[PDB]
Amino acid sequence: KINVKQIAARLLPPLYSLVFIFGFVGNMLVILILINYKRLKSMTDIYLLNLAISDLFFLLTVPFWAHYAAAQWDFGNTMCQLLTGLYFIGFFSGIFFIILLTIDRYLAVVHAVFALKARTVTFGVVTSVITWVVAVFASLPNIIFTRSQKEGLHYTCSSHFPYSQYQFWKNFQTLKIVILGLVLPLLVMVICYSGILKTLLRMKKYTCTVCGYIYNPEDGDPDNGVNPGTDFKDIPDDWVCPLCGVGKDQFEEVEEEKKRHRDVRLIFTIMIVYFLFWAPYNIVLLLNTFQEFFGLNNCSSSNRLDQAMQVTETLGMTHCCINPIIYAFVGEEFRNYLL
Ligand SMILES: Cc1nnc(C(C)C)n1[C@@H]1C[C@H]2CC[C@@H](C1)N2CC[C@H](NC(=O)C1CCCC1)c1cccs1
Ligand SMILES: [Zn+2]
Repeated sequence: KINVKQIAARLLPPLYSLVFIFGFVGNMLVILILINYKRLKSMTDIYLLNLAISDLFFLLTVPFWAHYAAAQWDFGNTMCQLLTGLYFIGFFSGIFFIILLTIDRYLAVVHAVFALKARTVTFGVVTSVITWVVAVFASLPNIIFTRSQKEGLHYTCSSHFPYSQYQFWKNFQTLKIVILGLVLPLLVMVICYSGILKTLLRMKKYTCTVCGYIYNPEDGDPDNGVNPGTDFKDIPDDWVCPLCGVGKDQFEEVEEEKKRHRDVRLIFTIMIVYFLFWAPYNIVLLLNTFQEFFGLNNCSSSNRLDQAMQVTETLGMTHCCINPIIYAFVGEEFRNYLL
């Protein structure tokens, strides 16, 4: 193997220090705004706080990985298992809360009348604790294999799998991270945003550019054969404006009025940004462990893919300081609050 450790000792400590500062300040501001300004009045507000905590737990580990890159593992065994633990917990709960935010929006938008009954602060609180328990238990096998050890003269913090079962463990721990961190959020994204997009469209108002008439799907146009609850897009093209009598071509889409519909932009941005930072590691991890059989094992491609894993995971670690920026730009409340 090629020694990149001499290079990593120079590069990673300043990089990890910026990410820690920027990310700690950013996530802390989100937390004080949600508890003090916003005061946690919705189910959404509970999951946002918990997501902000998941980013923080993960962030606290970053100064330790920085020092370990710089020098060696000077924190000991418990610390090695704790920080590896917090890293995995912070990772799993983070994506679990991105999934819970998506499901919350699917309920508010798709099952609106039910959501009034189901979406409460206390149900959001109850589901958060369950999520944390699931995350800790998802991280637990990984914490077991992790330990501090003196290899000759230097102290290391790594996970070591039993030699007689090494391929099995690499195989299994890869599929836990890929199923939970890529596959599971992707099915949640496709299934949920299918329903959300279909509800958003079937409920879109359209205004006539000529007379100003507003077509509302809820009302329809029953005097002209258009039954209430009809997507304007589903109306036959032989239909004309009830006021000025012009065709569908002259109709323009009305900008979203419903706040619950407007909040979709934020929660979808969070998920898409998660995939930009973490889908690269997930694919390289799957390519490394498994695809060696289904691709290449060369001393070149083995060293290339292992370096690719080092890069793609540093990129993912960066994601912990990204959500505050999203809230500052896309987040409507946060925008007016700062204004
Ligand atoms: C050490 C060290 N220096 N920097 C880092 C990253 C922040 C870039 N690291 C560690 C942090 C943790 C602890 C080891 C590894 C690199 N990292 C955990 C990576 C772990 N992926 C796996 O365990 C794979 C290896 C092959 C089978 C599973 C992840 C856990 C959650 C996301 S990634
Ligand atoms: Zn008209």
